Amino acid sequence: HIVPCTISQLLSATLVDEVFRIGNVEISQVTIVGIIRHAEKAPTNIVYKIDDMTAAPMDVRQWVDTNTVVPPETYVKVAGHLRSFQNKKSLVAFKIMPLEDMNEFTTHILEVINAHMVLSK
Amino acid sequence: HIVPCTISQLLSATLVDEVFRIGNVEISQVTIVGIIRHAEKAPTNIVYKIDDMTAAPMDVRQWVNTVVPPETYVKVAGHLRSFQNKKSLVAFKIMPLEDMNEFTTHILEVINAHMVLSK
Amino acid sequence: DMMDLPRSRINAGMLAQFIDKPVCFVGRLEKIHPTGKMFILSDGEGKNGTIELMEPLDEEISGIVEVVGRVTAKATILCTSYVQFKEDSHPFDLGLYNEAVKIIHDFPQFYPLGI
Amino acid sequence: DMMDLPRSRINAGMLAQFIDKPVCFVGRLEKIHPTGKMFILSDGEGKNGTIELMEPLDEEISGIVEVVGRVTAKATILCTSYVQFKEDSHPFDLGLYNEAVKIIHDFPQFYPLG
Repeated sequence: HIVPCTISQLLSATLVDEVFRIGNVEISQVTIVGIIRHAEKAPTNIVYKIDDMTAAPMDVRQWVDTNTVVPPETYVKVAGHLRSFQNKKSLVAFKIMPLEDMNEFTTHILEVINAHMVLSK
Repeated sequence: HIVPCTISQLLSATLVDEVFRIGNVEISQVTIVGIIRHAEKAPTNIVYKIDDMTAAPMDVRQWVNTVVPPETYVKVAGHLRSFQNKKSLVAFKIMPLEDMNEFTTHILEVINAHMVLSK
Repeated sequence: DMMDLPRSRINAGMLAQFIDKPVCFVGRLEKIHPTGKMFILSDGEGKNGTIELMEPLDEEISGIVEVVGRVTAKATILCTSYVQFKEDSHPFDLGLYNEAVKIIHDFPQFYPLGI
Repeated sequence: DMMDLPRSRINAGMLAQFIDKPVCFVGRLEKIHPTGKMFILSDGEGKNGTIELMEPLDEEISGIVEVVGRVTAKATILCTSYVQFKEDSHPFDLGLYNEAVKIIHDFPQFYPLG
């Protein structure tokens, strides 16, 4: 299922083969809430640097085939799965949605905390 | 879908049209964990007063030792009911706990379920 | 009685903030006074809480005990009832419990004390 | 622009315990200094924080403001950048945000700082 996270949690996940463990529990599909600091419209994919204050911005990729770029400094809700190359983790998102209501941002903090609590070991 | 709750959440539900709601969310089949404070066996049913500290003990009923003894932590799976402005559960599963850590995690299930089910 | 009121699950550190309030204190038994008129429990953070009783302790408690009473002016607890947790098959993780206690006090909108 | 370091979310009362560290302060605009190079934000529990700017404002800020910066030796925040939260038919609840700030700090293991 989908685990609510912070980029600091993400950058600290260990790939024990091809699978990621967030500190101690496996995870793949995750959600984060952050601000777009930069947006780069590449050929077939849009790459964003999203920041949640917990670490340096993280690269969040969106494969967009043939008006799709969310403007910088906009708060967003990202949903995708964790990826990794030569040790540099990223995020492939199926969703990146501008937060309508900022209280959704405060709620995510609550969800992150009660998700790593109830799923902890 | 069963929703893990505290007895205090059950008491605050609104029986309006005909169903129950803890907000604008319908609710019916729930789960709770508490201590058995009193047991009263009857030909067609057993009534227990289950206490989870969030309120006064709630009435839990089981159709038709058989009866779990007082001071026993139990897990209940049942349906929300209401007399004249007064709630109770018609339980179909009332299993005394073997692992108290199940009590601890139920507190966490409650908090999570009522978080990801609010407006 | 108090059994008809909400009782907050606390830890030793919350006693100062819960004076004269009905509480539920879960902990491992540190010591029991000879007469059985007072025992001590330590919480998930190792800190203690002293439990006073109006009547001598019938049985002799052991592991993780759960006490229900009202905190006194002296920040102790006047016990109205208690139960020993079952630990014969699975040991009770007192530390995870303490994290739960902290959560209950941090998310009261999702774990109401009342009705 | 310390955007590549972890910035801790805090409130007024934590200023003194975060001197010289990158922080993120969300509060409500209470007052703007006549010069436009400083302004005060009140946190979710009614307490004030002083925000110092390198360049003066060009627009009048109001409502909820999110400041990123470094706590100076006098317990004010030297702003690196700020954003003004938007508010739809639902106003931003600063009270609950203050609570998430207290939670973040109660559970550092479930909300790591870098």
